[PDB]
Amino acid sequence: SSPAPRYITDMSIEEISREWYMLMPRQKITGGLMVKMDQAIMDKRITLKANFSVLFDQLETLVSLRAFTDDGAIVAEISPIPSMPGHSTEDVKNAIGILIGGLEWNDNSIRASENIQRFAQKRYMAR
Amino acid sequence: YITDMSIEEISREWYMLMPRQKITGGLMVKMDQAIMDKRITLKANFSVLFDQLETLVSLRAFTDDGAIVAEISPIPSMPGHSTEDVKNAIGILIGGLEWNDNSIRASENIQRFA
Amino acid sequence: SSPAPRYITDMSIEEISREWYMLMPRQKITGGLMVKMDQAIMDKRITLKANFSVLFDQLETLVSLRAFTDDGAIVAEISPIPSMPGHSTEDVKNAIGILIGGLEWNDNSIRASENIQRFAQKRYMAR
Amino acid sequence: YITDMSIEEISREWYMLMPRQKITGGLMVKMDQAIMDKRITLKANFSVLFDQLETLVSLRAFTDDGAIVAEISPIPSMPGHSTEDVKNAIGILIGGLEWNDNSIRASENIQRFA
Repeated sequence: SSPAPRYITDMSIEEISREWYMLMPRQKITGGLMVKMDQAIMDKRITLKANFSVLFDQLETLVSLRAFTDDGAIVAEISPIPSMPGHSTEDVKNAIGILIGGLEWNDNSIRASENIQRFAQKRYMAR
Repeated sequence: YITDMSIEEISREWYMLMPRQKITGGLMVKMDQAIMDKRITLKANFSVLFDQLETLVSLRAFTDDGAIVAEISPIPSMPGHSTEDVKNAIGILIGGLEWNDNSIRASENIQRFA
Repeated sequence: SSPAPRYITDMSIEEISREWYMLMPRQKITGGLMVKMDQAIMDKRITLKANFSVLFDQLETLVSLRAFTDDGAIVAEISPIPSMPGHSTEDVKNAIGILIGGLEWNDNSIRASENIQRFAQKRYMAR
Repeated sequence: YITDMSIEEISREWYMLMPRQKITGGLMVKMDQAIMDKRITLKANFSVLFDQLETLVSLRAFTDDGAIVAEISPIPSMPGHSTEDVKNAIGILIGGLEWNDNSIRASENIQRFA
């Protein structure tokens, strides 16, 4: 196999480029990565999808991991902080851990894409 | 009759994480106390008698991405209300929302008729 | 009567000087006045007390108005913003209005001292 | 046996405006999701077996003014737990609280034995 960076995608160029929004914006920095999530989302199934480069079967550089509800809306993202030095593997694992932990606080159920697996009361209806 | 909102928008079910309500005259004001630091846009559907809001059917408060975070509407089983109730309810909602550092803008129709 | 400033008090020097705290801090500025309140307080009776100067039966300058729960804890305050020009009567009336409105959002019941009258689900028990 | 908390502190009833819970092993983690931007101090009462936390009775999270905003404690009807459950519950609580921009400090006893 080649030891050089190879680009892996879960997301199309629309999905990774999409402007998305948080009803209740929260964020956490870990190393060179920024984690953002919408604290309003609850009781949903959430799918993690990522675009990233690998070296030999292992994620090296994350471009973006985004969290999707079944309707295809984006509710969270892990992305590099531009002013920081490139992130470590520890940063990625930590970032995914806190994203999952954050989302499960609200009884969301998380699943990760195959690429990720391989290479890396609460509300009241008005009336 | 003025319609800032589509049928889908006024009919949409919506939820509050921290539900709070105030009643004024025949109007109920519901707002999600959990919402903070958002630009909020007020849109309303209501009748106009000559040149002033007469009967309010619904005023809903929207984030830039279209999430509903509050509503003023008649109490279903006791809907009778006045233009005064409406003015009061709006002041109440705007004050509630601004306490959580949200910024409010009203539709052109609301500014004009209310 | 004298037309010159006269000092009226609802609060002792301990009460007006007390450092106090907000579990959920909120604030609103109106003119030359700052209004702070603890958004966590609910379903309580709240008493407004103020120290201020009057000219002839009318409040002129507010030093501090503080909101007290029956146990004597402070849960809100209206006070002058030091960097601003002295506030107007309109500011005081507006500040009291938003304090009361803010507190009643949480089903608190407000009463005001005699001096003020004269001169001026929601939570779940763990388990 | 270590006691960061007094009898009053551990026995105090407390409430959440936005209640959230996670269970890990025999431990329940409850936290008020509405609390933000606070310095939070963790205090715990627990047994020590030689030189490590053995059994957790209660860990509670306090604001500077002594308000309780979260708790780790055994599920009353199924309290059996391990030192591992405790380490997990603490990571969970700290993460939950930090998501809302709270800053965490742990008692000297917690740092030492946990």
